[PDB]
Amino acid sequence: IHFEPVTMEEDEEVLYKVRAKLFRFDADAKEWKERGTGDCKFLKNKKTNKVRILMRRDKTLKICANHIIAPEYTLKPNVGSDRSWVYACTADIAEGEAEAFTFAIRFGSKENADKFKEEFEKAQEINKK
Amino acid sequence: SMEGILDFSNDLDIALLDQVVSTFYQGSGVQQKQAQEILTKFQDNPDAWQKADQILQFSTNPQSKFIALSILDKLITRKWKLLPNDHRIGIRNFVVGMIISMCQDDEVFKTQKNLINKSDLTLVQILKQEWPQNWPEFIPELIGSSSSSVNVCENNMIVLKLLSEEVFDFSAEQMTQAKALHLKNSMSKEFEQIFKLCFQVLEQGSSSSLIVATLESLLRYLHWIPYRYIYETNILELLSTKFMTSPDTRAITLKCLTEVSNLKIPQDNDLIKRQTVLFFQNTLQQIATSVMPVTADLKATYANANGNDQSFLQDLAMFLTTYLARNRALLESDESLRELLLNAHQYLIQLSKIEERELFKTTLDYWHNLVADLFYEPLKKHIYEEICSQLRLVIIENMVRPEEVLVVENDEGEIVREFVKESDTIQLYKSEREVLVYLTHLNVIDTEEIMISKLARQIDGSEWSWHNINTLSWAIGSISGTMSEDTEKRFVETVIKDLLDLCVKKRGKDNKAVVASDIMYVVGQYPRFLKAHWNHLRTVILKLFEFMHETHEGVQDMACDTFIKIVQKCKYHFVIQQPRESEPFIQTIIRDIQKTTADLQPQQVHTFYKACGIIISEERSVAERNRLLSDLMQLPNMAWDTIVEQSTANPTLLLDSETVKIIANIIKTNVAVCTSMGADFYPQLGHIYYNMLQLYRAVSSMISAQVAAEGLIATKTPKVRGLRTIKKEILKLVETYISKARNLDDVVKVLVEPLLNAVLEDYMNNVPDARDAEVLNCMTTVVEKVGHMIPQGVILILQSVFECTLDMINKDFTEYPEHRVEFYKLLKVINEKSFAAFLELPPAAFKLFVDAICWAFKHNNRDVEVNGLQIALDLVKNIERMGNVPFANEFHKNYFFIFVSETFFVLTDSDHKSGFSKQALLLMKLISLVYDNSNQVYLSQYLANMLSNAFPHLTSEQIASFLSALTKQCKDLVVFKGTLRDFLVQIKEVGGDPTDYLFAE
Amino acid sequence: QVQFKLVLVGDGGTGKTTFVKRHLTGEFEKKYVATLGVEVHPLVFHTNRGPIKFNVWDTAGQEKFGGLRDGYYIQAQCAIIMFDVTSRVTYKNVPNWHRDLVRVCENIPIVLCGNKVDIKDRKVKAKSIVFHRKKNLQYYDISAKSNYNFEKPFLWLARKLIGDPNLEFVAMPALAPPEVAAQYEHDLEVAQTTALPDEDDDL
Ligand SMILES: Nc1nc2c(ncn2[C@@H]2O[C@H](COP(=O)(O)OP(=O)(O)NP(=O)(O)O)[C@@H](O)[C@H]2O)c(=O)[nH]1
Ligand SMILES: *[C@H](CC(=O)OC(C)C)n1cnc(-c2cc(OC)cc(C(F)(F)F)c2)n1
Ligand SMILES: [Cl-]
Ligand SMILES: [Mg+2]
Repeated sequence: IHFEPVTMEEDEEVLYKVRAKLFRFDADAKEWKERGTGDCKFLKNKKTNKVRILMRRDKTLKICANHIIAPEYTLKPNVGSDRSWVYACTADIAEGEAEAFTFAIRFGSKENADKFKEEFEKAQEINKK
Repeated sequence: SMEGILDFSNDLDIALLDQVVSTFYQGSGVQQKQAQEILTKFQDNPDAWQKADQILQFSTNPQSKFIALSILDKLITRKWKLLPNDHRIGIRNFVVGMIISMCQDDEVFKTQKNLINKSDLTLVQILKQEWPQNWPEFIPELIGSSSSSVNVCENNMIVLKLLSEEVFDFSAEQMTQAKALHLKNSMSKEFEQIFKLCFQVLEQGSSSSLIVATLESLLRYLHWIPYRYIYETNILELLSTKFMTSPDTRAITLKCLTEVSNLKIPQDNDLIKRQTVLFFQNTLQQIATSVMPVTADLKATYANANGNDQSFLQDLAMFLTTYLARNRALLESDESLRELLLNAHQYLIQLSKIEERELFKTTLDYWHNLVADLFYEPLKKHIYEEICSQLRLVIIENMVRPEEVLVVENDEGEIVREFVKESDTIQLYKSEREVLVYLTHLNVIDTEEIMISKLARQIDGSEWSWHNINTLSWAIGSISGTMSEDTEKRFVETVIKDLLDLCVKKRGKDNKAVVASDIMYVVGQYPRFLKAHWNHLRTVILKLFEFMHETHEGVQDMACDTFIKIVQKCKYHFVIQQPRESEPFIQTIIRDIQKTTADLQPQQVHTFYKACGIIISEERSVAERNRLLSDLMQLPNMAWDTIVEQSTANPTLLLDSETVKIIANIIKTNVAVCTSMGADFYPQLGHIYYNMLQLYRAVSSMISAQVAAEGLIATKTPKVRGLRTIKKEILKLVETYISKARNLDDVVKVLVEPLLNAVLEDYMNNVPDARDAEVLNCMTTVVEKVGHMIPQGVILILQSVFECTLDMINKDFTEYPEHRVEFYKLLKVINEKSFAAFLELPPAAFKLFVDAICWAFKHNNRDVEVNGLQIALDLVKNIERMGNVPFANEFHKNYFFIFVSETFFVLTDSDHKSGFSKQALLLMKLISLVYDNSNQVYLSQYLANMLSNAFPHLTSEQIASFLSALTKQCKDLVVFKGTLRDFLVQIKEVGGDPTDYLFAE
Repeated sequence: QVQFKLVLVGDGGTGKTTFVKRHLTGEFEKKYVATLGVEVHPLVFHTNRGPIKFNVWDTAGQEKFGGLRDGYYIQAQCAIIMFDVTSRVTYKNVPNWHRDLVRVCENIPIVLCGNKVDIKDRKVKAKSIVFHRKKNLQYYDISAKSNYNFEKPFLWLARKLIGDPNLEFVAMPALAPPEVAAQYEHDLEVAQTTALPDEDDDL
């Protein structure tokens, strides 16, 4: 007899993942301030094919970066590091309102930094099309 | 708007105050913030206390009345003495009336417990000032009013609770010794009446709220009251039966019995013994019948976290462990108590299964207390054999990850290398190992049976899992040393065979990494086994070498740590020639070193070389050891010889990022080998020393040049950071060898002279941001080891580093934290080992030395503050040694009274309390110098005048009495410190009793 | 959205403000600016039971900046007591802060935190930290600088306040970012020539 028994990321592909620490430059105070440490992901939207950066903090999983990898963004080195990149971002919605930031992102090694730069530019060509 | 409250010229608008308070608490944003700064200033007004009376009877906001009582609290604490008796009697009257008022309004008494507790506390502040000298009837009146109202009775229990705390629990560093003893003697004199009241409501009280408050005050009394009030009355029967049945009284009742349970009982009294057994027998009974039986699953109850179950289980664990650690012997001899003894321990077994780190630590501490006693105490372990057998299961199943195990599972279910070091579980693992080692010694057969059986259910798969195989492997490794060599042999053999079978059966790099880490840890823990079977040792090492090529960085890193871990214990088996071998194994290792370490990271390569050094140092034939050392260093020496040809050719190559990195790793390799070889490293050091110091100079030029051409930011660039790394590794290498050198003659005759010429001037002539604090750390080690042999060398060190480093750190307590710390470590050792160097300083520089010692006094940083006070103490000793000579006389004329005043400043400024003990020691030393040679009259004159201007609110008599007591006690440090703490208490208030300084008289 | 008042007390210099800021912005403030009276900061976490909001009352630990002192504890629904494992005196004062706290808040969940476990030379040994046992406080070794266990205090408080021991932190939803030149090239140049801090860290 029949006995009866008792994140908004699902539509995106992960193009690239890497551990990193994200900084944002405070112009007034004139210094870098950490914003989060965790996995930095490149997410391509399957509907629009637009690629973005999404980075969450370890443990709390709060978003510390969420913005399109604009084709006009440019990665520059920081004077005191060979495993970091700095660039300006005009619309990041990690904390809500689309603010503008000068970001810096540092990685475990120069290799991971250079690879990040390669994937960052690949994503910029995708967003171009 | 909200500031009209601050203007005291006009009257206070209580309706406005009530709204400012409401905005601060119930508000938000700037409105809340502004109301905060306003309420703070209103409270800080020296006259705000005058508005307390009206607020307490015309306010509707309980918070306003709370802040009012806080304002009165400040006054009662600091200025009650200067208060005319007009206000003192009045403030008492409306605080008392306010209390009576609230106890009559059943609504207020119920809803505003915060304001009643605060009021009660403010009353206790008055009692500290006026009772019993100016209020001898407070207690008999409090007891009389108890019968008038149940609310009055309950609240009086709160007052007496806060009173007992302020007098016995928190009086040490808040009153003078005299006042504390006065209040303790007062309560002790009238406690008989307090207890009779407390006991009467406990026997005839139905109001739970009253019963609880009475039990709350009882908990405080148990901290100090005579034992007779505990055992000669019926109260233990009440606590252990009546009050354990009602949940609202169970928590506080259990805490009360915990206090009782910790008391040391006069072992000669049989009535207390029988009474100590009784309240424990009753308590366990009430728990088994009213809360849960001994078979209950406390693990599940705690996880569900219903009501106060978590807090109750914590209190039960505290009660059982406290009582049993003290009185379990009372239960071990009598057969009628055996079931009670084991039932209590069974509850602890169930408590030990709870998933709660801190609670487990609490039970684990008790288990340690027990198994250690069963290890040494005759005829006891057979009693607990069933308890211990269960406990072996508990510990084995809850083994935490030891530090050697470097793999962990993440949120994706993948085995990765650990990001951080779990520092807060290292101690837990060592506690678990200690207990499990004892348990294994108490029955080695039972422990092998459990572990082998668990290992079987891992093979067949019925219980396979990463967590289950980990805890088992960790437990197996942890009990190393408890079995006989023959038992261990077959036990380890069986463990390896089964862990290897798992490595085969389990596929996928995740499963492979788990087992790899488990076998490496087990093997590293049983060196005695590896020693006894060369075939086994050799196979392990060669498999570790294989793992050094594994792509999983976790396996790779642990293989190197395990290698060196095994070498530290089996080093001897690597230098001898084993049968069936052509050469010592160290020969084979060195030979293939390039292949073996090809895939390793520099840090890991250096660990490998360090392990090799450990082995080489076992060869006590100088010729063979030096030959092995030369073979080991072949690769770094070839790269070193090549690079010195190029650094000589064109120093432009050092701009090459890769050349810099190669140099640093060569030196890091020499550092690693020197760390493990010590004095035996001297040959390899002589091979590179002179050229290494030349490289140090050339690197210094590039750093200086880069800064001038690019600015101070150059110090942050990778290029300069890499060049500075070279310099720091060279100093580290020289510092490592000197600290371990046996032949101090060659150090002085060969190394010191070139070293100082290479590092001192460079340090002195660099800009601050380019000076390496490692120079100071290195010079400290030089002076520590050969300082007594180079008087002119110590002097040269001072001239180069003293003044230029002091100017870096004497502008605040922040910048250059490393130089700050190393600077005073260097002065510390110089003052001890070569104080003569300070006598050569011109009077101006010696004045900077004194200014620098006192500068360290004022640091909050303990690394600096401690060394500053020690230098002062040792500098005084050094002067006293000199006897009565001009320098000593001049020192006392110029600097004695500086140290006195500077020491007194940090003692009394309330911002350097961490160094109180050493401050007092130094002050006692300074004073005692004068009372041995008048010179004593002037010292009192100076001190009296100093304290008068520094603490103008003290009377002349207070200062006079304090100095009279302080100068008599400059040979009794315990009493000397008690007098200072009395002084620190009196400077926080007005009108302190000067007779308090006769306490020790 | 639920709200809870959290008071944060402890000796001066133990890292309370640094700990709060880390959770607020992710930064690590290296400088010591003594807090004055108290600073209230709203702090939200996302859990499988919905978002939870803490109103963090970051009080001053130094005596001369106490402000209202125990007046800040009124109506607090939970608390954190902070000390510094490199400063024995800060652990010696834990009983004093607890005393003043429970005199106002008789029954609230409290976490005891030993901060700065990242520093090598630790002075308050793990075996010595036992005050939380008789007082039913939860204890955690933490490090605001290394983030060691930095989320545990709020996770435990959230579980006690909501009454769900299985409550977990969950990833907040990530909305789609939007698509889109004078004083930027100027701001970029400054940020390029300002070195990043802690270049020796593993990240
Ligand atoms: N190494 C290390 N330093 C820390 C850590 N947490 C805080 N600090 C440092 O401790 C110092 C004091 O920080 P702070 O938050 O202001 O302490 P506070 O408790 O708020 N002081 P106050 O009570 O007076 O406001 C800061 O310099 C900070 O960098 C830590 O986890 N590790
Ligand atoms: C299982 C672990 C493993 O191979 O994982 C890697 C990463 C693929 N496994 C198989 N064999 C061993 C083993 C064998 C030894 O011979 C005596 C010695 C060890 C050692 F690690 F203890 F040295 C390991 N492990
Ligand atoms: Cl010699
Ligand atoms: Mg602060």
